[PDB]
Amino acid sequence: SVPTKLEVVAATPTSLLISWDAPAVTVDHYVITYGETGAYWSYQEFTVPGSKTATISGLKPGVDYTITVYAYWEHMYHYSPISINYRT
Amino acid sequence: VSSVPTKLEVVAATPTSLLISWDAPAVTVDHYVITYGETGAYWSYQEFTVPGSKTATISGLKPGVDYTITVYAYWEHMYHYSPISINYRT
Amino acid sequence: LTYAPLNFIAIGIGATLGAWLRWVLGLKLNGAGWPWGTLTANLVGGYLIGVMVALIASHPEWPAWIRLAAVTGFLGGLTTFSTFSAETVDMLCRGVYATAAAYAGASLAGSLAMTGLGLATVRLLLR
Amino acid sequence: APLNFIAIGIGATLGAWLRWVLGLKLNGAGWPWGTLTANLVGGYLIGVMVALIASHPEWPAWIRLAAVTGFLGGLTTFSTFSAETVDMLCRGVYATAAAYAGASLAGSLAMTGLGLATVRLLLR
Ligand SMILES: [Hg+2]
Ligand SMILES: [Hg+2]
Repeated sequence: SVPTKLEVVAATPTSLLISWDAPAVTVDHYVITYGETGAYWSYQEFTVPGSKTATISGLKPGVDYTITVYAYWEHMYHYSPISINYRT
Repeated sequence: VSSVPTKLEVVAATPTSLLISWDAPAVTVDHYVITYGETGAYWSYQEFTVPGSKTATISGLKPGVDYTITVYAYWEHMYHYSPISINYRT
Repeated sequence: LTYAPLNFIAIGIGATLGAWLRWVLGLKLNGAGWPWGTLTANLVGGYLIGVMVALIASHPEWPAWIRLAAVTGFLGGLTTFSTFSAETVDMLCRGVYATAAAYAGASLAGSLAMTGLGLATVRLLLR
Repeated sequence: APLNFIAIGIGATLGAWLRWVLGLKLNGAGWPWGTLTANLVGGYLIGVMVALIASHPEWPAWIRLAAVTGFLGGLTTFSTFSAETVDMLCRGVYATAAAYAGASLAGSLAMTGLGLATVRLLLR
């Protein structure tokens, strides 16, 4: 249970805006990981530092996506993630 | 960049088998690796290891086939003196 | 603190211990034909790092020197890609592509597996 | 011998430090450059080192032990690499994982070849 809460604030059917509030603890960076819920080969990923909002683009419209936010405090160590299922 | 197991001899009894022997006084050799396969066709190559002794025996060769035997003389793991090879048909 | 003098020491100690163990293993177990001492070290290392990672996420509170000495030091010196690479190439150069592939697969799949079982071992023993 | 335990420990410690430093300066969880850098640089130099130590088998033990078994053994890691790849797999990014694994494997092998080659080239 880290970047707690976590939600989606944006439209276009090709894009999406995640934001979270992750005070104490300390996070080195977050890795955002997203793909079509079903096919695991579709999953992609990008990295955001100790800020608190991300933006995903180039999504297929009307498709069931699964976003995960992994909160890494030191390269290979990360606190438990949060996921969201969202249709574009 | 110089010669090793100096003196390499091959008896070839059978079209399936082969007897190598060498004489490799100073320098020291930790072990030899004998490497043999159908010349070129590199996935066919097999291999076995003999210590600081001085004679080996290869079996289960395909008859009438062009083989290449190599003796690599390793002194202490990953380092080896230049090898000796022999090409011959079974 | 990330650049402190305790840390250079924590690493150096573990790195030296691991390196020694690897080398000893490499004497006792390893020939040019098939390097067990290396694979042993790389796999044992692969396993323990799975363990270590599961313990350090579950206790992120612990002090720096532990992760640095256990993982960055000990498991970094216990394991090697250099040696592995040189040994694989050695094989390739010898012409024994089968063997090389085998050793590379072993070393790669093996380490990955081990790390999984090391993670699993900890997740299992903290239900 | 006791000289040897020292020869290794020194190199191992130097390599381990360099790797770690590299890992601070270059390394995220998304794609671990600091690791790959160390693993590849290591892969290269070991190719060099091996070509030099066959061509001069006369040199004393402590050199190979400190350069190769120590420095390059601590500079490089399979542990870290494995943990980072599994990390990716666990994240679901199998492409990336494969990529990092191929990079790390093919890369190191290549490097070692070029390291051998660079020595065979510069002794003719
Ligand atoms: Hg060779
Ligand atoms: Hg993860």
